[PDB]
Amino acid sequence: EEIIWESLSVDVGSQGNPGIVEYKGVDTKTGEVLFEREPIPIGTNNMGEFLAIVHGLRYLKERNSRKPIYSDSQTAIKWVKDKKAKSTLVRNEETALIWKLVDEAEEWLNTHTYETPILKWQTDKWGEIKADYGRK
RNA sequence: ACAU
DNA sequence: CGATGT
Ligand SMILES: [K+]
Ligand SMILES: [K+]
Ligand SMILES: [K+]
Ligand SMILES: [Mg+2]
Ligand SMILES: [Mg+2]
Repeated sequence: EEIIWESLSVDVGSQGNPGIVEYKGVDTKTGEVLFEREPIPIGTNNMGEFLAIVHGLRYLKERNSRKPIYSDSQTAIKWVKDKKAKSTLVRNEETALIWKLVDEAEEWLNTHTYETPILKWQTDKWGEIKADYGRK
């Protein structure tokens, strides 16, 4: 319908999928970058999208902000709602870091509360989410 | 099919 | 063209 401009938008970026994963959050209205995660050597698109949302929740909670979060990822929105990231990525030495971060994000969801609405960014109607990396 |  | 997900 109408974009809620008073919001936080998040997105993953990658080099390969699976591959190097990063993410960032921006002010939807202005494009100001509010947070960025240092690249993680191996992860998936969906793990990164999940981590981005959870980080947004933690960022907004620490700041006493009731703004919603936009994500373009149907998968990650569902994983956050379920508090469970149902990733197929093998757990081995190479993927230990991304799985550690995912496990820690689930743990945070299971021990904290929030009212933040997590909303689907309607890419087909609005174009790319404002946190996008411009790599496609 | 749809969403990345 | 390849991949990750519901
Ligand atoms: K997109
Ligand atoms: K991109
Ligand atoms: K598919
Ligand atoms: Mg995205
Ligand atoms: Mg993007």
